[PDB]
Amino acid sequence: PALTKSQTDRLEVLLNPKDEISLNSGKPFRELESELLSRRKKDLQQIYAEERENYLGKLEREITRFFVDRGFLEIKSPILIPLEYIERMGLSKQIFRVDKNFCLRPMLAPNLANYLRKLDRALPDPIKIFEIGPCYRKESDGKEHLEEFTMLNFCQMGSGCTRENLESIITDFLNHLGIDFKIVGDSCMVFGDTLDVMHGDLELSSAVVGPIPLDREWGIDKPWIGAGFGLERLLKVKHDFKNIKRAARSGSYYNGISTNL
Amino acid sequence: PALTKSQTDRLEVLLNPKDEISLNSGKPFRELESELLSRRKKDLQQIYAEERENYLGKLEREITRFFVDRGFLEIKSPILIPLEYIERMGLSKQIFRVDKNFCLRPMLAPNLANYLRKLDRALPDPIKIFEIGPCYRKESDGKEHLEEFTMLNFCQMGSGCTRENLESIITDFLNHLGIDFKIVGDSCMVFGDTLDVMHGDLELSSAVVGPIPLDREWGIDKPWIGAGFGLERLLKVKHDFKNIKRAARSGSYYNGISTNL
Ligand SMILES: Nc1ncnc2c1ncn2[C@@H]1O[C@H](COP(=O)(O)OP(=O)(O)OP(=O)(O)O)[C@@H](O)[C@H]1O
Ligand SMILES: Nc1ncnc2c1ncn2[C@@H]1O[C@H](COP(=O)(O)OP(=O)(O)OP(=O)(O)O)[C@@H](O)[C@H]1O
Ligand SMILES: C#Cc1cccc(COC(=O)NCCCC[C@H](N)C(=O)O)c1
Ligand SMILES: C#Cc1cccc(COC(=O)NCCCC[C@H](N)C(=O)O)c1
Ligand SMILES: [K+]
Ligand SMILES: [K+]
Ligand SMILES: [K+]
Ligand SMILES: [K+]
Ligand SMILES: [Mg+2]
Ligand SMILES: [Mg+2]
Ligand SMILES: [Mg+2]
Ligand SMILES: [Mg+2]
Ligand SMILES: [Mg+2]
Ligand SMILES: [Mg+2]
Repeated sequence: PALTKSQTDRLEVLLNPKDEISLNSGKPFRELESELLSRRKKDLQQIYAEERENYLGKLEREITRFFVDRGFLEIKSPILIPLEYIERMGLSKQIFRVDKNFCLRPMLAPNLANYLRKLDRALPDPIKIFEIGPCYRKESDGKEHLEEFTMLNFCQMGSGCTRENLESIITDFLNHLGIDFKIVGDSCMVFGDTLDVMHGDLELSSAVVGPIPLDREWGIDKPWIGAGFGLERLLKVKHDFKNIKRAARSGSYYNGISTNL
Repeated sequence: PALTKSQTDRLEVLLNPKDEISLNSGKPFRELESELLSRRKKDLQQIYAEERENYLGKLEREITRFFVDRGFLEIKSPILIPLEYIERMGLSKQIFRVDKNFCLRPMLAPNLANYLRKLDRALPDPIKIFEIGPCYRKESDGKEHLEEFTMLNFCQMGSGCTRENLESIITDFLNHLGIDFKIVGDSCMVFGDTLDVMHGDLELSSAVVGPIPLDREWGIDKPWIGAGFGLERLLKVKHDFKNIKRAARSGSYYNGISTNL
């Protein structure tokens, strides 16, 4: 007997990377579904009994410890921001607008630029800060983009803002998480030349060595470096998820396990 | 010499609860401002050198540990939700709308209700879950309301869902944070009868003992208890802030210290 598309989709929802189950092995849908429901119930029961931590929250906490311990100040800035923060940043069709003059932030950079400028009046060189939190863009497009995702951005301004120090921070960070990567040359319209941090064909991060001409519009007038990483992409690599939706804030998956059981 | 309103406001921005400084003591504005700028720079320098943790993030982590250790599953659910989640919940003019069919969640309850229903199919009784994260309402109105604030909601469904267990969890929680409180009877249009958790005239939490008639609309069909707390109000009490804006996500204050230095 052959599986319908609806049946295959249901089994794919219930399958996890650790399974070694063939959906097209001739076993009827009913037995594959019952087997996978039992395994996923067991998996959630184990999480509930023994760990109880959300993957996104736990990764945020692990990242926070890494950067606080290396001298970076932890920032929590608004998610709902002025629409004016563009074209002050220079996408475009991807912005979720809110009322008339606001939007959901698509990136952390504008608030962090404001903090770098302000903190440089008070703190010793170099200024090192980071933020982790939700960002929003109109794009889902399958297995690597979410509309609601979680960004880490760290940055430094003053001394030590060289390409080699930027690459060394990225290397120490991804070594800490156990993720292999390479660095490639890329570009974008906001920052210009970028380094891209790649895991295979998956972009984990865009990183920048300043100064860039945009600095003047933000009152930034010292060398700087910084990088942005999406946490759901990190989780996708760490847990070998086929689709990034497994990693997202959602009511449909808990730690990559279907909640429809 | 007398201070203008603009001068008093500037000094109030720079004053912190720990100061014992009189703004109307006859000293000129210039010397009060210079003294307070020096103290606040020192304060930020100390944070940068020795702790580097954001107050909201650190409190989120402390709360997360408290509830995970007591058997509650940590949830991270979407912040951008369907507008349909009302009037399915039953405010009203306070919702930030996004595009046509979405809004910024004003509360955590609908996503947590969905998780309780789903998890009860997989997990043993009782089901215990919680979430911490941003919520949004159109109201600032001074010293106790923010438009972007951070909610803790914990809840339990099944056995043990009594008023006395709810009060005991609240008591253990606020004792852990070192915050005195009392419980009063209140009501609201969404849940009906509520307990209010009060610190003086400041509402820290609204809590509910189910079942309530709204349960049927969410597929909830067991006893339940739950409570919501605003983290910025907890921080306001803990740090004796005069205005809740000191506690909020912001680019204008870092851990209650003005960033305009
Ligand atoms: N829609 C999205 N969903 C999930 N993660 C994202 C999304 N957009 C960006 N990220 C993450 O944020 C990082 C920095 O993002 P940037 O601001 O450079 O976006 P990006 O270059 O458009 O990413 P991509 O080229 O894959 O669309 C990316 O490398 C990725 O890890
Ligand atoms: N605008 C806000 N700013 C900051 N915290 C809030 C806000 N609204 C609610 N909270 C917090 O969330 C808790 C639960 O909120 P609920 O959903 O009961 O709101 P609420 O009863 O309108 O609060 P209040 O009566 O003070 O307006 C409150 O007890 C408070 O701690
Ligand atoms: C404008 C501006 C600005 C000026 C100076 C300093 C900062 C600090 O902020 C940063 O760290 N920027 C780097 C983020 C890189 C990823 C980014 N989302 C991208 O689209 O490629 C910002
Ligand atoms: C509908 C529904 C629903 C049904 C069953 C269970 C839950 C679980 O969610 C909860 O814990 N609710 C309690 C929150 C109390 C504070 C609240 N913001 C207020 O406006 O007073 C929700
Ligand atoms: K598999
Ligand atoms: K999401
Ligand atoms: K004071
Ligand atoms: K805010
Ligand atoms: Mg993109
Ligand atoms: Mg790209
Ligand atoms: Mg990029
Ligand atoms: Mg209210
Ligand atoms: Mg109230
Ligand atoms: Mg209330």
